[PDB]
Amino acid sequence: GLPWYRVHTVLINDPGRLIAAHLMHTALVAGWAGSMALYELATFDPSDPVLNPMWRQ
Amino acid sequence: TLTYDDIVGTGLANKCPTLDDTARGAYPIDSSQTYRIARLCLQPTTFLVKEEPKNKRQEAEFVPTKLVTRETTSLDQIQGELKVNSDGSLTFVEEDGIDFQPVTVQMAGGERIPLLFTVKN
Ligand code: CLA
Ligand code: CLA
Ligand code: CLA
Ligand code: CLA
Ligand code: CLA
Ligand SMILES: CCCCCCCCCCCCCCCC(=O)OC[C@H](COP(=O)(O)OC[C@@H](O)CO)OC(=O)CCCCCCCCCCCCCCC
Ligand SMILES: CCCCCCCS[C@@H]1O[C@H](CO)[C@@H](O)[C@H](O)[C@H]1O
Repeated sequence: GLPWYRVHTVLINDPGRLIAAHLMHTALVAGWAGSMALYELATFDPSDPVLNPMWRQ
Repeated sequence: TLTYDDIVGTGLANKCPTLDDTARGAYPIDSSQTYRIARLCLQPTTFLVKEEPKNKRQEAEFVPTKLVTRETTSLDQIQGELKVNSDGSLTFVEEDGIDFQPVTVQMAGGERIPLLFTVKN
């Protein structure tokens, strides 16, 4: 069988499933962006742009 | 002029009576006579709250807030004596009325500030 480090090679000859895998990847990345923003908003203190700006937090 | 059923649910019941643009006259005070305020109404249109900076060296500002307790804010049906003093100044002395309203406003960022909006005594 395919060794573990080669499992994704089943997509080489399969354009449709490659698009599917790419779509899943894109979904994970956009989901991360959304999650990260929400986590940041849950933690961010907006009360002092002078001495406690975003980059200190 | 207007009845309860004309007014109910509109928001007008939280508003004070207004006067015409033409009402710019003068009401004479006779120092021989005693006076009263038969009705005093107060309708808040803005609630501002002073910012409390960590840097107690900057000049702190009063900032706009968002009202969350709806049209429940006005003081009304307030009465008391209107004394005429020696120097001809008038002194209103609040005696009774709907002279307080609990009010909650919200700062930018969501912090709620309850207050007893009042003119008691
Ligand atoms: C666009 C980027 C990209 C894409 C689409 C691919 C795609 C592919 N790679 Mg290449 N490769 C890349 C970049 C990429 N690679 C980089 C940056 C390196 C150096 C690190 C390599 C080094 C490399 C080697 C040595 C091999 C491949 C192989 C393969 C093929 C099979 C992969 C597989 O089944 O893994 C299966 C993987 C797993 C089951 C688990 C991997 C777990 C990793 C190590 C840790 C977790 C990572 C985490 C989940 C993702 C983090 C995201 C990150 C970008 C921030 C496939 C064509 C194989 C091949 O050529 O087959 C014939 C192969 O031997 N790649
Ligand atoms: C972008 C991510 C991505 C995508 C689109 C694919 C897509 C594909 N994979 Mg690959 N894989 C991935 C990442 C991905 N994989 C990673 C990170 C690993 C190492 C675990 C693998 C290991 C792997 C194997 C062994 C196989 C595939 C296979 C396949 C195919 C069928 C689906 C499958 O069997 O998945 C299996 C993989 C998973 C179900 C991913 C594991 C889920 C991990 C643990 C993340 C858990 C998410 C969770 C919600 C977060 C945890 C939070 C934590 C803080 C508690 C398809 C082409 C199959 C294939 O066709 O072989 C020929 C197959 O046998 N993958
Ligand atoms: C007018 C024709 C056209 C258009 C507009 C595109 C556009 C795109 N292609 Mg390409 N492609 C084309 C022709 C076209 N292609 C042809 C003729 C082939 C040979 C079959 C390919 C082969 C190909 C492959 C193998 C892949 C792409 C991928 C992509 C996407 C990469 C960027 C992305 O995912 O952003 C992020 C997405 C968005 C911001 C959302 C965009 C909104 C979409 C377009 C609306 C979806 C509804 C629509 C009616 C259905 C799909 C339309 C389709 C023509 C793209 C992008 C949407 C990649 C992809 O799909 O990755 C996920 C990919 O793997 N294309
Ligand atoms: C330009 C930006 C970019 C590029 C080129 C890639 C490219 C890739 N991504 Mg994606 N990713 C990105 C941004 C990007 N990512 C962002 C912003 C997020 C949100 C955080 C993700 C989330 C994400 C997930 C969840 C997964 C990928 C995976 C993949 C791989 C899929 C192809 C494959 O089979 O590789 C085969 C694998 C390799 C060639 C190994 C990659 C080696 C990386 C670069 C270093 C890993 C470091 C270390 C060993 C492990 C980390 C420690 C651990 C505790 C997490 C490929 C390397 C999938 C994957 O790796 O499947 C196996 C996968 O599951 N990505
Ligand atoms: C649908 C449209 C769309 C829009 C309007 C946005 C908007 C935004 N995103 Mg989101 N995102 C989207 C889709 C979108 N995204 C998709 C489909 C994914 C999954 C891949 C993501 C994943 C994502 C992540 C992980 C992040 C964002 C972030 C952001 C913000 C900053 C953008 C930035 O810095 O870009 C930077 C973009 C570039 C520098 C473009 C690079 C272009 C390269 C160089 C092109 C190279 C190839 C090209 C073909 C070369 C030829 C060019 C030719 C003209 C000559 C912004 C609010 C950030 C954020 O703030 O999250 C909350 C952030 O971290 N997005
Ligand atoms: C964010 C989500 C994250 C997802 C989690 C991802 C999980 C994937 C983890 C990958 C684990 C890979 C391990 C494969 C391990 C493995 O299968 O090895 C053996 C393997 C042999 O492959 P073959 O081609 O012979 O095929 C046999 C097949 O059955 C394998 O599938 O070779 C490799 O994979 C190359 C990598 C070398 C690695 C060898 C290092 C071992 C040395 C020991 C190091 C410690 C000693 C140090 C002392 C100083
Ligand atoms: C999917 C996004 C929906 C989540 C929206 C959350 C409301 S918005 C949220 O409100 C808080 C209190 O006012 C603020 O402290 C915080 O900065 C703000 O992000």
